[PDB]
Amino acid sequence: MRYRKGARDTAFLVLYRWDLRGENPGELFKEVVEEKNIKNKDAYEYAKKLVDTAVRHIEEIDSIIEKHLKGWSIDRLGYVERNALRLGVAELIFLKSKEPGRVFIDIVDLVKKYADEKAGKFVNGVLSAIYKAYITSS
Amino acid sequence: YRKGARDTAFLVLYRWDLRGENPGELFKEVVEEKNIKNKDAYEYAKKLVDTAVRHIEEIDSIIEKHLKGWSIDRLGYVERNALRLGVAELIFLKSKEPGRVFIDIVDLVKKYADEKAGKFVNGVLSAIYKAYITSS
Amino acid sequence: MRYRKGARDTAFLVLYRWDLRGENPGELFKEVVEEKNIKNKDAYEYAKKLVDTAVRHIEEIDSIIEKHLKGWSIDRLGYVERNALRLGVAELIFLKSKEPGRVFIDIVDLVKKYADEKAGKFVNGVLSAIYKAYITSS
Amino acid sequence: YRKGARDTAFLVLYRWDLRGENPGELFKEVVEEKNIKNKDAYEYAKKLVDTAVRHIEEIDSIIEKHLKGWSIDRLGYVERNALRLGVAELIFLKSKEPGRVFIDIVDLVKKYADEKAGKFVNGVLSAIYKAYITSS
Amino acid sequence: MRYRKGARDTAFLVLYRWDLRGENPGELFKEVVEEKNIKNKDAYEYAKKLVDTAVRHIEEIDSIIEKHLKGWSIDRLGYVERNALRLGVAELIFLKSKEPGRVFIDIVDLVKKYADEKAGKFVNGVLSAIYKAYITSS
Amino acid sequence: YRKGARDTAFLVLYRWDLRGENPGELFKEVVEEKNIKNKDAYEYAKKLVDTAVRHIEEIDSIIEKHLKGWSIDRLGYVERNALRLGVAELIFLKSKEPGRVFIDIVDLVKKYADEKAGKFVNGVLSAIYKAYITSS
Amino acid sequence: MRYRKGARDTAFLVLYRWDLRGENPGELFKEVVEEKNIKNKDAYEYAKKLVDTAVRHIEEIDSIIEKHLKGWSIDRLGYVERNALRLGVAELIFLKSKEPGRVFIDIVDLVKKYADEKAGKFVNGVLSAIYKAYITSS
Amino acid sequence: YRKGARDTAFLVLYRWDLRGENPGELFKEVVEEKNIKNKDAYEYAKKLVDTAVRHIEEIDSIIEKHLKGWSIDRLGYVERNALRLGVAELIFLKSKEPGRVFIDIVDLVKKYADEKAGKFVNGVLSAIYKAYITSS
RNA sequence: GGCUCCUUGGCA
RNA sequence: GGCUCCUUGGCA
RNA sequence: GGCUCCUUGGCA
RNA sequence: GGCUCCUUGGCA
RNA sequence: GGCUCCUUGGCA
RNA sequence: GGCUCCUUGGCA
RNA sequence: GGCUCCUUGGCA
RNA sequence: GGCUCCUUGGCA
RNA sequence: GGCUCCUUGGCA
RNA sequence: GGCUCCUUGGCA
RNA sequence: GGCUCCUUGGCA
RNA sequence: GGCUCCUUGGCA
RNA sequence: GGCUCCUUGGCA
RNA sequence: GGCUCCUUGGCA
RNA sequence: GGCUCCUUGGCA
RNA sequence: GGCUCCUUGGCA
RNA sequence: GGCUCCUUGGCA
RNA sequence: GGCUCCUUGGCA
RNA sequence: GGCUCCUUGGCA
RNA sequence: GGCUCCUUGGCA
Repeated sequence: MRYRKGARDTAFLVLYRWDLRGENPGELFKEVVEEKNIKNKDAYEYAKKLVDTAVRHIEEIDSIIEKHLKGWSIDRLGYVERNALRLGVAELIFLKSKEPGRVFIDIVDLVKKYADEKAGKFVNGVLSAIYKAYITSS
Repeated sequence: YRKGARDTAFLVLYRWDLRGENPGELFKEVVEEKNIKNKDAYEYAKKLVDTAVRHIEEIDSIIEKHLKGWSIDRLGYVERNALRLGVAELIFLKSKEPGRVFIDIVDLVKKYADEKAGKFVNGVLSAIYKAYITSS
Repeated sequence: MRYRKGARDTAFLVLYRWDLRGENPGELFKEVVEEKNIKNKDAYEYAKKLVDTAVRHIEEIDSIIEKHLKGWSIDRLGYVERNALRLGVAELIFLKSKEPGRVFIDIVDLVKKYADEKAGKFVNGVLSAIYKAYITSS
Repeated sequence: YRKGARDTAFLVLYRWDLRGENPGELFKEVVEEKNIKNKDAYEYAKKLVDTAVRHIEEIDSIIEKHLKGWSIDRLGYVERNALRLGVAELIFLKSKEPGRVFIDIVDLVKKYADEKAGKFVNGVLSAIYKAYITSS
Repeated sequence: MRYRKGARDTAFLVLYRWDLRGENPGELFKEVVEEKNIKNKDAYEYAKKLVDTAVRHIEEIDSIIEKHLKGWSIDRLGYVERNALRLGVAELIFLKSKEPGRVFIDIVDLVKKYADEKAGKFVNGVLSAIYKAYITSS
Repeated sequence: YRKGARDTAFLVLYRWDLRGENPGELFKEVVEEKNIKNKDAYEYAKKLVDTAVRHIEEIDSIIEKHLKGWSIDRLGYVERNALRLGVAELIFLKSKEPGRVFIDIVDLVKKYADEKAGKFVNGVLSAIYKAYITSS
Repeated sequence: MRYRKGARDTAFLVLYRWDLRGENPGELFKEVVEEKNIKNKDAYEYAKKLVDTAVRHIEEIDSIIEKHLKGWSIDRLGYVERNALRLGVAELIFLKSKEPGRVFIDIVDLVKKYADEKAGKFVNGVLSAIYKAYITSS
Repeated sequence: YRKGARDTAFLVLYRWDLRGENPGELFKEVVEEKNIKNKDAYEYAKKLVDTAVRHIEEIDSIIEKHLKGWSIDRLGYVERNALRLGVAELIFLKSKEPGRVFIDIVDLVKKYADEKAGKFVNGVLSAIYKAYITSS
């Protein structure tokens, strides 16, 4: 239902700081949850599942997105762009979201919010290409 | 352009006193998070953090002297680090705009804590500066 | 025999419309006969005799029923109640029906049919009182 | 509650066009015969009859125009009077429920005459209304 | 017959206000009857009998319901819940309703209406337990 | 959130002027009956009732002055108490949203009585407020 | 949008030096652009179009302004006044500016800046008369 | 009034050495651009330019001698022409205010180029003048 | 050198 | 060593 | 970037 | 979204 | 909802 | 038509 | 007879 | 009527 | 109308 | 305009 | 001193 | 000080 | 002292 | 909570 | 509940 | 020969 | 055909 | 799509 | 954005 | 920018 957006925001913060600060994912999860004053169970558990599905499988995801960068190493992107793409790939593919378009909207929203419009368009294009590659992979 | 630099430096010093890691990496992190564009803000904030880190023990002594008997370790991270930054710029960088420094610092205190801590930091800073004037 | 009920129905319609519409009794008789598709001679002639015995003697009848209304003017009743009482008095008294109870049953039936149950009980009571007054001159 | 009112009004108009007496007395007669209980049915039917009687000649003209050349006097009493009522309510009372008016009227035609007259009255009424739409 | 529901509603209002406002039961009965525009005799008299059977016997009833609250004092419930339970016990037990299920339906309906769903479920459970205790008192 | 508070206060004042019991208990009763959830509505309505009860005689005087010669005791409970509440909030609480107060009050009058009383209360309230503007 | 003022300044320099130094318009354009450190494309192209529209049509313009000098030969004016009037006529008439008043403000500003107040008033009056003559063909 | 005349003359000589056109026309252009009002400034600057143009080759020789082996064609236009003007006024016009000439010239060098060229021109000019003193 | 001041050059 | 006003030019 | 005025759309 | 409002309903 | 009075269907 | 119910319709 | 909620539409 | 979010262009 | 900004000059 | 530090003038 | 016309700073 | 204004800090 | 827009978070 | 769209049932 | 309707009845 | 009411079922 | 009450889940 | 709401921030 | 009250600047 | 002053600079 509705908790999904908040869960995605939390997960994005956790991944962003995990990449940037190199701190433990669980500890950063505690930090983000405490500072955001998260209470409701669904959002908490969904965010935890998102973060866990992002951390486990991280390299597979990195490879997946690095395939669509046209030979460009993933460190050549922005922190926001990169991590948001990671979360997006995790949710869309690894958890097989039944609401792909919704995930697109929310993710792109997060990218616009934390970075800017152009980053949003970039992430949108890349992730769209990735999902187009995924859906017809079967 | 100095205000944002002061906010930066404050956050960096805060994370240093909290986590305990290397100030440079923390600086990189804070800079990355707030998206610092302007060059002067970067340079300035960096100079602030460096100045604070080099003189840190002397700064702590100067602050503790005006704490009215308190141990500096017992202050809140916000008050303590804001006082650190304030003393750093006012004394060791010899800021030619002390009033503005007081402004920015106290405002920072009121942002990340209650105004109750704001007037306190203002008072301690005032005492420290008044002592610094008659020092030399 | 059997034609009596139909004759009574026809006569009742004729009287009801005579009182209500103020139209000529003979013309209304033609109307009712034509619209009911009456054919059989006995019913036709019996209905005609009923209507004629109702029209001639009408005021005498009105007085008779008005005696049993306990001072109440006859216009204070319903059209159905009034006219049915008129027909009933005509048949019972003026033609001296040899089948009084039968006339009662049929008349009360007509009253229930064209108005309602309570009107039927009312007409029944009134007409019964009238006939009780009529039979004992002895 | 409108249906019974329409049946009432139809019977009244019919007896008016037939006998030729005063519409009010006829209305009283019809009301007495069918035993009208509800107030709204009475009021409504009365308004219908009044509206029809006031505008009667104009109504006859409007109807006759769509008769395809026929004289309105040559129509059956049922068809003619039902058309009268229909035109009265649809046009002069500006009914906001035209479809329902068509329904009730045509049904009335099918009750007191064959459906053969029903489709006819439906057609004439449809033509009249379609003309009324583009009138103003 | 049908007047029972209305009677129960009236009685419930009277009890609710009797408990809340502390005003005289008869006066409040007059108030509720006047404001609801109650006319029909059966509803009036039935409501009066319900209220009277509720007021007289009130403490006995209170004890009865307080037995099933598992040691919980009756003032710990809501006004609606409490008073509706009082009326329910009065009707089911003291007047020995021959239509227990009907009383259940109507009472629970009143509880849902004046409070909420959960209050309805609560009252339902409690009253059901009470009636289960009553029927096998034989 | 103010509207429900005004309805509350109105009902409370009404029951006070009617029964004559203690306003606090009546307030508890009304609050219990309407199931007030929100805190601000409770607090507000309570402040309204208190303000009205404290200043009640002065309020009655102010209202009676604009009644055009009538005795305030001769007004309907609805009109009288609604005027009481209106004057209380508009004058003694110095409401910064007078138009909205007029709205809510007049609406309350139209709910528990005819609109005929509504325009009247609106007029009296308008006169009172216009007088209050030029008072100080 | 905003580039217009800068374009007008550049054009004015080019015309002033074209009249004074007699050097090639394109070369002087290169000089002014290089020395002003002009980069943004809109300003560059707009200035180029202004200069080109001034050079081509130059004699027509000269005649136009010479009509409003009341028989006075155009060489009797100042360099600033003359050339600014040329640019003004070019922009207002030949390019048909949709922002005439704006052009007036900027041109008069340039005249005040490079010469003095009185020159500004003079140019203002003359150019205003010219535009008044231009706008009314009917 | 001499300073502006020197700036004028410098610009004129510069444009001469750059473009290669006739010094008189260039003088007219520069005078027109800077809006020279005062008569003495005009006359003076004109005398400076004329004196420089007449003696130009001798001036170039004198300058080149003190260049420490450099070709005069390899100097920046600013340094070269400022030196030209300086030598012209100091030597051929026999200025009675040499210090002031040094001032104005060096300042002109610092305006249209970096001070790095300023000290250089000052040095060369000093050498040239010191040589001129012992010449006769 | 004890007063009131003014113009002005270089310079952190 | 720190500013004021303003001009031109580059971008949010 | 911030404020504000229209204007072409999709709106709440 | 959201007030006044001339009009027709829907649910209870 | 609540209130006033009358039908229909079906079950005893 | 003695009398209970279920589901609906219309109604001041 | 009197309420709660809500939809469409006519006008500012 | 008042309030407002975006979007296509042009302004203070 | 404003503000910041990457550059270069005139005035105090 | 302030201002740090060396100057040059010159007025009552 | 006197005379002709233009700046700068600061105060209303 | 009589006009047109702009930037901006603290504050109920 | 009363708002606008928006972000996050808790619930109907 | 309000509107609305499907969907699994019991329905009127 | 509730219209059209191809079909079979029931009651009167 | 023609009406009132009502049940089941075929189709939108 | 149109209207509608609840209920199991998923949406704007 | 909306509204209210228990919390905390950015913009005007 | 409004706004109460003390300010600082600065433009024609 | 309406208009008064104070102190200076340059100038036929």
